[PDB]
Amino acid sequence: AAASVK
Amino acid sequence: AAQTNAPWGLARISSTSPGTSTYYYDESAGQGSCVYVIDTGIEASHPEFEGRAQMVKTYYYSSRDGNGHGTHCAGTVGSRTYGVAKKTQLFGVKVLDDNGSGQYSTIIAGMDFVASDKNNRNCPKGVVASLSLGGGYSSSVNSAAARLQSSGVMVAVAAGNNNADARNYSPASEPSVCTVGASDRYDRRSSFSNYGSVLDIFGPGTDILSTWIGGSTRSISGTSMATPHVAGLAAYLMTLGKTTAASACRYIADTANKGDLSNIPFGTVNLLAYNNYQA
Ligand SMILES: [Ca+2]
Repeated sequence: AAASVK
Repeated sequence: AAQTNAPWGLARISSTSPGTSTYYYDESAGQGSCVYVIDTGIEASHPEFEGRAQMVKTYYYSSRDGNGHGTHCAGTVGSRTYGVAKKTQLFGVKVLDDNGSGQYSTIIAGMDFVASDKNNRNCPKGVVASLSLGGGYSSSVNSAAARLQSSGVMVAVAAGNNNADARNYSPASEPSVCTVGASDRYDRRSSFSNYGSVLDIFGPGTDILSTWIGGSTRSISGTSMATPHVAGLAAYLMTLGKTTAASACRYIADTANKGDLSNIPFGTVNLLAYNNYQA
């Protein structure tokens, strides 16, 4: 999966 | 020490009340500690880091921060004007591209890197990791953040920004690390901040001014912004001897301001990170 800036 | 007309979040985490404007702190200011900003990078040449910031690793063709997120997060850790820990050593690990995206494999490897790299860096007072990023629930991402934490790196992660319970996000949902929600200048929970039992702490997160690329500054909002206060506080408190890696999240919990915040749903700690400085 792809994680992202919060 | 006293820094006047300070960013509201630094003043808050040295204060027992809202609406004050002077950041108070011990002059040791995290000297001899190390923080790994695991993020989009760090514009390490920014005047605000004073040569205390290095890029150590990248998983892309460049190690430069081409987005801005990591430089901002790093500044709250330790920039001379916008940072909590104004003498800490900042190490950048670029796991996110310049659009703010990263595959989970990359994110795991980067946590693995820091678990080993700390043994090559002089950080005698302690090591801290800041992960202002997250995605959907992943046992492996969670396992990877446990593994860091276990390797004696106090690990502070963002709760996420969907206004929902953080149990369904990673690495937010890993019990062994320090999960950080956001609060605003009027001691409200941020409306976007996730919540739930896995949160350990809330730090300042709305309208956070910090360093940005090009030698610029700006204000942005997020738990991604809340997480760097606590890491820098974690790194500051470890240099004072007060606490260790294994135990700094709990210590920051015990000595946090209690009951100050509103807008907290039942089942979530009402605890806003506080530095406990009495001049
Ligand atoms: Ca914890």
